Amino acid sequence: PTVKPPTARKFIWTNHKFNLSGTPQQYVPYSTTRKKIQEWVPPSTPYK
Amino acid sequence: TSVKPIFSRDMNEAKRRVRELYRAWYREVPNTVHLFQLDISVKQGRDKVREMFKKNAHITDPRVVDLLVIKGKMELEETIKVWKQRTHVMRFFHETEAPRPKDFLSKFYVGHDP
Amino acid sequence: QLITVDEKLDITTITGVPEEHIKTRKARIFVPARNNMQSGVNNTKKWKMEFDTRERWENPLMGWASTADPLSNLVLTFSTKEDAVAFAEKNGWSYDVEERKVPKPKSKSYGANFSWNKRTRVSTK
Amino acid sequence: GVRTSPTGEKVTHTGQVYDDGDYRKVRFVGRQKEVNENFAIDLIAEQPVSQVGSRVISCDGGGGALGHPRVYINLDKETKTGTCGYCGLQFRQQ
Amino acid sequence: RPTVRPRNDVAHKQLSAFGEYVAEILPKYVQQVQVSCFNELEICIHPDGVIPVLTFLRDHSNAQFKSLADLTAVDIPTRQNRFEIVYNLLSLRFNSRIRVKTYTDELTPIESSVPVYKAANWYEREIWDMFGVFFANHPDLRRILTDYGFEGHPFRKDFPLSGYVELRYDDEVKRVVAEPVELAQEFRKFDLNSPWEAFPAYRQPP
Amino acid sequence: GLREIRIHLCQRSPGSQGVRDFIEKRYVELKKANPDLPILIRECSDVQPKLWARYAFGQEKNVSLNNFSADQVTRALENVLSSKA
Amino acid sequence: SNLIEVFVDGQSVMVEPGTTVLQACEKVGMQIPRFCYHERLSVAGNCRMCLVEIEKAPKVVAACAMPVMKGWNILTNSEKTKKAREGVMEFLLANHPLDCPICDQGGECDLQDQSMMFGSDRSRFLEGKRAVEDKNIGPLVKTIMTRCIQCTRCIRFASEIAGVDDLGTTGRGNDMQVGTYIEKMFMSELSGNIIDICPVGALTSKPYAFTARPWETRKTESIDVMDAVGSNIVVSTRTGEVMRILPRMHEDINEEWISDKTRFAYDGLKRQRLTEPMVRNEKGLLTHTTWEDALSRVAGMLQSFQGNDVAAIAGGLVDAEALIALKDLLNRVDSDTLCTEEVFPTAGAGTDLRSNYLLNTTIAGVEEADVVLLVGTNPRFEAPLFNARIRKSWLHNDLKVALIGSPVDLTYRYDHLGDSPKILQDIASGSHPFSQVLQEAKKPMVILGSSALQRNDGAAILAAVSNIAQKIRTSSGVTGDWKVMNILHRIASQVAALDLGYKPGVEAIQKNPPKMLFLLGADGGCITRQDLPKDCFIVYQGHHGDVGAPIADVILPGAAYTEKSATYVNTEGRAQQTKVAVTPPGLAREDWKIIRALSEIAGMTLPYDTLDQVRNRLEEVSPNLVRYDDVEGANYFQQASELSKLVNQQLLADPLVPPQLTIKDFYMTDSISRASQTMAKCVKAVTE
Ligand code: SF4
Ligand code: SF4
Ligand code: FES
Ligand SMILES: [K+]
Ligand SMILES: [Zn+2]
Repeated sequence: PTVKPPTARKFIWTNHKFNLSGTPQQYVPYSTTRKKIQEWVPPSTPYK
Repeated sequence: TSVKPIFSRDMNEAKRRVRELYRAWYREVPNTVHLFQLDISVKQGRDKVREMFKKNAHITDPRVVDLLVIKGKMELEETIKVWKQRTHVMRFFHETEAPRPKDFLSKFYVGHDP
Repeated sequence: QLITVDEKLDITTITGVPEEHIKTRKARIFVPARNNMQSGVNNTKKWKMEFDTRERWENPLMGWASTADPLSNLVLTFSTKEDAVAFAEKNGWSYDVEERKVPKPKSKSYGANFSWNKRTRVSTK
Repeated sequence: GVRTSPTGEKVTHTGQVYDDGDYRKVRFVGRQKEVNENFAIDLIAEQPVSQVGSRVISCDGGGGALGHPRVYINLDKETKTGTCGYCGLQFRQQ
Repeated sequence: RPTVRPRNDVAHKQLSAFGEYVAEILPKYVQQVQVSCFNELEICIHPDGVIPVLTFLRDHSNAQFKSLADLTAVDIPTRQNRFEIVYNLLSLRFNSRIRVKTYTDELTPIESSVPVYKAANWYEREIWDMFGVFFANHPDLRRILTDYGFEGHPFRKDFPLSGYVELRYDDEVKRVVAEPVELAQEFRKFDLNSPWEAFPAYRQPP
Repeated sequence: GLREIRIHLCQRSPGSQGVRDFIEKRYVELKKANPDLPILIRECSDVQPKLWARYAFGQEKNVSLNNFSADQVTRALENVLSSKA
Repeated sequence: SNLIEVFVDGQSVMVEPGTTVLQACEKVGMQIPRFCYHERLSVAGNCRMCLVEIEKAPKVVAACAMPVMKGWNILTNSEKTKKAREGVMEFLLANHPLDCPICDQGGECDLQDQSMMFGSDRSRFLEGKRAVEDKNIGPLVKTIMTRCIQCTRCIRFASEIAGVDDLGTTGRGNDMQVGTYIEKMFMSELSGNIIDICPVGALTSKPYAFTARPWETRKTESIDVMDAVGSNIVVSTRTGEVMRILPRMHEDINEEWISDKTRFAYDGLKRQRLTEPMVRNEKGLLTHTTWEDALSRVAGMLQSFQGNDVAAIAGGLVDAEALIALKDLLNRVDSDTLCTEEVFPTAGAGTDLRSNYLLNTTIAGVEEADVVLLVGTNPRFEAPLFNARIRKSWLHNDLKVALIGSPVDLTYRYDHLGDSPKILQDIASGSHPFSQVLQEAKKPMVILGSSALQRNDGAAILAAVSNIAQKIRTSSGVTGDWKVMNILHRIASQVAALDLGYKPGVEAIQKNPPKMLFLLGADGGCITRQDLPKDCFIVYQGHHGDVGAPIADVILPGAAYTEKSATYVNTEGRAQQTKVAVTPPGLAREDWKIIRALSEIAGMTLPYDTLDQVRNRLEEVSPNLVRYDDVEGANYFQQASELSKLVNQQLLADPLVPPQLTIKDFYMTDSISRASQTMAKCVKAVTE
């Protein structure tokens, strides 16, 4: 890279990270989608 | 309605092979409980053998009975020859399976299945 | 040498299926409807057998669709509805058969687009 | 475009966030919620609209065969810009 | 034509002639004879003919199919006899291959071909294991590929892909146990067939 | 006592012919006499004709009308209309 | 005798004269490729994909439009035919955009697939492509018109099926564009069908956009419940979520169309759902609870009441299995107050005779009628697929249609006789000239809208309309087996409830206000707490929190029509069943199972434990309810008309005015479509 440097992009990490497994920086998986079904919320005033 | 037989030509002939298989299984349980160091009693093992035989009591096709005996003898051979391990023998007893609900109300409370 | 066997063919005891997935299932025997998004009719030639849909739930970790139904993906293909019914009968599944729906023959006439006195005349081409 | 919910969890670019009563956020306790901070919707918006002289322009996303399939964008409407369906670049007929 | 597989008419003619030859000599058993467009000869026989037909092809001076390349089954549920038994044979003398096919259902035994080819021993065990076809007079018929005590015949078209049970280690009983299968992600069924016919040459009459 | 009458019959089977005669001749007069009683007539092809009576608290009886004549149908109707099972 | 012999690749086939070349190929199982041809639209002949060689003829013919001649041999696989297909496909793809990855049609595209099967495998087009600007035609149909191949299917469908002449072509040659020219929205109750018939991704569903690919969807064949037509549908699901609704072809019901409410209201199933049992807490507010606790509270009250103190109302979307289960449960406490929200006059025969409340002619029978008299109905919005059948007979059979009621736009021209109910007497008396049309007619059809029977004088209107149909049958002008009298229902659950012996309307409840009321998906607000004693115990069972739920003491979450296998009977009396596409959300349960579970806890166990057993029960009450897809005839119109004359009732002076006069009134009619955000967008679009 001192002779053929990589192409620069604004989104490329400026700071490389090594393997973070076993540390508080480890990746934890989760679902990235929002709730699919909306439940009906009952009214907040008595009226039976 | 004219088919090739497997071993038996009628139910009486087939029912003989069933009885011979039952005796073989009956006499093998004590050695199975000892060889595999099972924690079940000999009575439990025989009670399990009888239960396995009884759920097939409604069969009236000799060819189906012949295959059940054929498969039952393979299972016995696997056991007597210790091809099975302890896990395989105890799989008949479903020890880690919790009791599923049988009545309508219990099934209704837990899920949608019939 | 052959023998005589008059009992109805029944193999439920030698197929290895657990009891739950024999008695409590409902097989549907049908010819799939044409996908309305396409005009091709080649997926409507054969009879199919599928089973009743059971619960799918969200996996707590990733949100993937989990299932406990071993038959959820099973789909068999048959030449005729007799073959499908025969298969369902010997496996002990209760079933529903829906009669094949064939598009009824239409009367087409390009000339009607320009009728002298009928409503079939088209206002645009 | 990362913002934090009232409970402090970062919201993803897909809008995902565990709500206040969700037990599932226990998975981040002692660890972290991985969130990418380069929101593409924000980055594409910064790109200037490209002024062209023709009614129809083509976009392949740049880089020739390293971009996307080449598509042609009609620029007759004057109210809005033409937007590439693959890469989001915008065009306008001067 | 660079992209088209060339035809071989000489081999097609030779195989067709031998197919009629076999059909003339064992009419008692031969039901159908066909040669494919890529020149593979198939003999379809009544299941009673397994031993006579295989013996003839192994031993006859104009056949000498001394090697059993493969023996397998195919499950076709729409057929009354759902299992198609396929023997693939090789003749080193005449540098030729032939395929013999018969059929059976769930309850009809097929005669074991171990007397003709010792190679058939394990192939028949595999067919029994994976399809449940019983071979009569086998020296030792039992499962070969599946776990001990495994129920069912997985290669049948109606056996579910992931099966009915799955295994895990249970600490309470200190052993591996089997339990009904639950999948964190269900296998996703895809409907891929195009609604437009691809091959007119194989169109079935309506 | 009585809460609901139901009559099942086929539209064309000869076994339902008597029920068909009863409906076309006597049902209208029956309905006039029992103005506030549900008499659910339900035709279905190839079904054996039947007479269902429902009493208080969901008790039901069913009488077969197969091959009955219009008179027997009348008789069966009178038996149900005088019961309190 | 009439048939002529033609040959398809040498195979003889006998066809009626006028059969096209394409149709003759169908007869031997050969499907000619096509784009512009649709068998339910007028022939166009413009795409040229159907060109086929005729043996000994130098010129290929357009198979879709060319009538087959005697002795012709149609070569469907000849070199000339194949090269013709390759050439046409090459032209179709020359300007087509490289959009497949971003285009929703991908994977179920007739352009893709016929390119794969009949086109070349490469391009020799070296120029730049056409690009066309997009048209906004409303919130339902997205347009990406650069994909349009100018097949004119959408134009023909709009003009012929929908009866709306807003789509057309502007310009000429390669610049010819499909659209409305001006800025106009294509808002029709059948508009969404142009998505299906557009062979390419030029017209696509806005709600569905980008969410799924065809190969990954599971298809569940079901039935629509948004009206009483009983349209057959396919519910596409993926990984446990309903993705979209598609028509399913049924020649005798909806053909291959569905209404926009049937197509797009499914997104209401994801909103305002009831997922847990709820009971009122000490402060009078609904709070989540277990099934055990919720049913114990309901069972306690049920055991403490009898007879007229217990009543039930069934809503519009309720299935037959639940209807009989609730009827059985209330009968076991000697309660017979099983009511529906939709009224049907009980005067005379009432619900004793099916023919009194059925569309006896059937939907397909409209095509055989010669005069249709519509009374007090707007079938365009009450039964869109039924109105489409009327227009089809109007278009092809020259059917004469007359209306009594508000002069709504029906998409075809009709004779407006007026909105006064008094016209029925004039026609029956013979003074009115239109009565002479009915006498001359051989197969007249008289249709009374159920929405008209919701008036206070519904019994009088039903009697008056029946009197007309009885005069027609007394005049001997009709065949004999042809049925004249018809009732056009608008509620999916109505006919099954009448079949089971429910009381139509909530009049019985208003006479004897019960102490315990069951609301089974009853969201019409017919009975509110003002009409009930101060302490009335209200149990709501349903799938949506809408009108009934907020007033209830106990909420039992039920299943929607996509989440159960349930029996619905359409306006003709045809029983059909849905299938489970996805299971009910949360703790919701199948509706008949809830009632069966409640019966056990209340010490009154119902005698059925499975879907098959409760369907055996339905057969005992009304045998037709288990004859799926069958239309069982109903007789005894003469006996019904006699009882109809026994009691005299006066027509009110009010004009007949249907509940839905314009498209804005069509989109929201039930709890599912009221919760649908797509339906709200449609309402906003057509009003603003
Ligand atoms: S319409 Fe068909 S061919 Fe055209 S971009 Fe869409 S998927 Fe591809
Ligand atoms: S928009 Fe679709 S249906 Fe209409 S002309 Fe274009 S391709 Fe045909
Ligand atoms: S399908 Fe015949 S020209 Fe278009
Ligand atoms: K489309
Ligand atoms: Zn781009």
